Amino acid sequence: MKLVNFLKKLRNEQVTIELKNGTTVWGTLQSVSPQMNAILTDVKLTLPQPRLIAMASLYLTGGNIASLQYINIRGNTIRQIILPDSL
Amino acid sequence: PVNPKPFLKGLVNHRVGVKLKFNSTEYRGTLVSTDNYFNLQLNEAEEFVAGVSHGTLGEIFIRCNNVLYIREL
Amino acid sequence: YLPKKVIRNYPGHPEGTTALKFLPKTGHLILSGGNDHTIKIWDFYECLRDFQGHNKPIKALRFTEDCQSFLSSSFDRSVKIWDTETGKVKTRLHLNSTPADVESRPTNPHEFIVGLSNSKILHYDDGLVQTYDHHLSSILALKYFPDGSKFISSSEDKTVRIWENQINVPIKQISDTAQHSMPFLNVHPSQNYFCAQSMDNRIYSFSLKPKYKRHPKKIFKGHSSAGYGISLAFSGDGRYICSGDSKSRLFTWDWNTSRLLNNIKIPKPITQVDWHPQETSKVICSGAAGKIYVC
Amino acid sequence: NGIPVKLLNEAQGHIVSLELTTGATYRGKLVESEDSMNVQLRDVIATEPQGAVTHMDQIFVRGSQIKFIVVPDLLKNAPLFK
Amino acid sequence: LANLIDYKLRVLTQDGRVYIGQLMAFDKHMNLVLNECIEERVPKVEKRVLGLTILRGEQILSTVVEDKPL
Amino acid sequence: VSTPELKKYMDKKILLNINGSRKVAGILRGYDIFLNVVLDDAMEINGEDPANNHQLGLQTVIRGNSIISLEALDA
Amino acid sequence: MVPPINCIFNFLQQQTPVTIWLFEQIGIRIKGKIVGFDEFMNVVIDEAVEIPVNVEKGTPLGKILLKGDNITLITSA
Amino acid sequence: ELEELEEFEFKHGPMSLINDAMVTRTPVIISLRNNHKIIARVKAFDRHCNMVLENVKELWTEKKGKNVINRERFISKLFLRGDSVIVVLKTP
RNA sequence: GAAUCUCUUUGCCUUUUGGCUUAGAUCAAGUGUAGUAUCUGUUCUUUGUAACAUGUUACAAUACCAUUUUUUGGCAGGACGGGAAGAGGAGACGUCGCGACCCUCGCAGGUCGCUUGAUGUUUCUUCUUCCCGUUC
RNA sequence: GUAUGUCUAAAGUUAGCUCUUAUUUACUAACAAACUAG
Ligand SMILES: [Mg+2]
Repeated sequence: MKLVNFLKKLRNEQVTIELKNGTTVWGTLQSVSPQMNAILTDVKLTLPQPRLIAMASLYLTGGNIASLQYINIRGNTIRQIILPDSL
Repeated sequence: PVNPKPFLKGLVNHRVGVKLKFNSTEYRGTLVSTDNYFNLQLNEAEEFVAGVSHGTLGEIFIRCNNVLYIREL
Repeated sequence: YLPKKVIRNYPGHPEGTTALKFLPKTGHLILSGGNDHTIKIWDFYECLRDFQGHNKPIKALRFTEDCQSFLSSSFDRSVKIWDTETGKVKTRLHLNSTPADVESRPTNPHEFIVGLSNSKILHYDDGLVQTYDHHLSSILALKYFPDGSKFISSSEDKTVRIWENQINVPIKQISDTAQHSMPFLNVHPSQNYFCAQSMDNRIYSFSLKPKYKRHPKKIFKGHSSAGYGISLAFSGDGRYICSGDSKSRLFTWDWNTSRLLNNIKIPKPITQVDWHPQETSKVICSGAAGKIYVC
Repeated sequence: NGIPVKLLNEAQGHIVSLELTTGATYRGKLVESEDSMNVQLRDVIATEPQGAVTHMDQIFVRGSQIKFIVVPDLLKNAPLFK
Repeated sequence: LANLIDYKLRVLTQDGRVYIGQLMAFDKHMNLVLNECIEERVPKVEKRVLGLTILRGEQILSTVVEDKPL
Repeated sequence: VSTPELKKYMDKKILLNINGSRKVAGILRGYDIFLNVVLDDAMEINGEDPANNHQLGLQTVIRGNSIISLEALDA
Repeated sequence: MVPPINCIFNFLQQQTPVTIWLFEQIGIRIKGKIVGFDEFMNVVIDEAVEIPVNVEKGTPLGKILLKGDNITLITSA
Repeated sequence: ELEELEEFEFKHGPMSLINDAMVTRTPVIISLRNNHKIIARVKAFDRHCNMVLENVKELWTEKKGKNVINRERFISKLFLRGDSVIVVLKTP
């Protein structure tokens, strides 16, 4: 049905979220919103290869790989979230 | 006064062309189906890159979010 | 939407709370004129102030569209214009008769109409301006038109007279052989209908046309409104009609079929009924108890 | 309703600053704020992203081109502490 | 996020600018209001103090929590 | 949707700036809930220094997703 | 004193040749004749001619349904 | 019966190739807005063309100071926002 | 077998014609304004769970891609750093600072230098020597 | 226009349908171009 409710099955799942600015988030979802807004924990984000804007955002955080205790991401910014292979 | 959903469902089974919003890519093919929200489904799609052909692709879908226009050839 | 539950308390006077109205288009305040005590304002919950300077009960408490000052119609032959912000003395109309409902023209804060019970109506400014003497009986309730510019009067006679902006002569005087009277009346908010209580327990509805004749089947019959000064009400943009009765009951109404919808058993004759101009489903009512039950 | 929109509706009669999504900043007196974050702004002093500074009488920016408004700091005491 | 009320939020907007401020309230559209917000562009360097500002949820990319309250 | 109050700007020479850094002056004839703005006396202000009088009385209309802002030239 | 959906249709009755601008693409414009539209300003246009803004040429494209989300500014000639 | 008018316009509308690729379990190639061509199988389809894929073989392009090289990775499980979706193309 | 309820018919009249004379007598010959009443013409519509003292708080279920928000207008010995000197980075627009000959004078930052202060747009086109830190 | 009829605090009695809108028709007027009532 609504695949927003598919992401609500993914609580405490160790995923890798990729964002629209190229930000690669790696961590575990605590919960997700009905507008796909994803809160996460124990997550360090990389800005893969390039090192060539966004990058500024990564340095904005105590973060290139920076890890933050709690991260809330707007659901409109997600390109694709990779789920654990055992699922 | 051909309104768009009367325009385009009547334009089914015609070799139509669609320019994307990026203008790097166009698609020429027969429009098979179109919903109310203007998603497009083309068969025998030939990709036109910057106005020159890229190659034959086949049964194709185009998201609503990228259709700049659609033309009849 | 329909009121269905008796929600909030609002314990006002232990006396009657004989007048309830709203600020138009800003549902923040109410008014409550009890029998012995003076006017109280409830918010939404809270309370603001008393308005000392009355001795007798109050018929009606009408605002302006400037909304800063309301108009008090007490039984003590005295009309007082009170600010809702400070509560000072603009005028003190010591009158000859016990005044009826005291209203204001929507254009000017100057233009200001006081009904009496010695069959007269007096127009005022910020100070007599023009009399009005065509009713034979004590005048009961008043209205206006969209944005004013004319005026509506009805009495203990069955007559309703549309008077104009400072003109004695009625355009239409509305009378048949079977009408009891028109003791209270409110403008339907599309500003084209004309609803009025009548003591055949029925709420008649006329037009606002030059050919001013009534329309059939829009008559609201199932009441006990015979011996009490009961108010009318209208929802936002005219979806229903609420009206109290003497069964300690509040009765709502449709428009196209005009049939009974909710016969509530609110704990004394329910008289004063107002809607919200903001909340599209809730209705404030008070009878002779003083506890202001909101539906 | 929306609490930020309710916050912005109380900001009428106050001097704000509006930075736009292309980058330009609009400092002016907020008189009329719409429910869709549209704002009528009087006596606006405007600054380009490159630094070109002008003053204008009336500006009216749509919702979806606003980065952020800055309301004056008197608002944060009441009625939005609850 | 209602859990996250009244914390300092290091919130990352669309253009790489980072806002740090105390979360006064949020809504359905993630419109944020920030007490004593500061704005920094290039990443301590290049920061501007704004104060009580709004922040529309159209521009936020992510928000993280900075510190505890008082 | 609330009506965007531009009644103060009716029959007024306003200055719409547009996505792609376009700037178009004109006199307002109408608007809607999507802020789609109708302009009498269309004046395209191009880049260097012409001023393209575009539609002098033929009442152009601009879609609300492309309107950045507007300055009333008069009060 | 004309709301804009009543100001699209007067291009349609009088059948005027119409110049339409795209959205965040300033190099190209489209000119043609308005033949149909909807409530979301998705416009079907007749005799559609591209206008390279940077002498202004044209490639005749004829019938085009231009999707309204790229429509910016509606004029005529 | 709200859902049947939703799902039968879904059936022979433009969502057919996302409905046919999954049923026949045939890989469709997906080109996104940042040129991440994704050839993958479909597990599920959504209203927004949200897609859950399996054995994803994302291929993209990295440009440097000489001949462009091809970078590709295999992703076993993938969830994809429909916003990046431009083209769903089924290969026979 | 004793009796209740509902019908049909009959009987009672049940809101059931309460004076008289010359049928008591005689019947528009306009208009305008207005009022009342009616017809016709015309247009629109069809819940569980937890905590605290019946109430309050928290979390889930039920109710929801078209321009202003969340379903994208997107993409394309050796190294390093700083300061100084010599030989073949510079000009605009603003935005905040170190000095002051200035202004101003009290309890509820404006102006001028910078004598090499910081910083974002926007156009054009490095080597040698010494000193101080980090690394092997 | 009469007859005639009706109203009038100064004084305080003890706890098909819903609708806008115009034409027509009917009955009325001591309302108009110095006076006429049972
Ligand atoms: Mg007689």
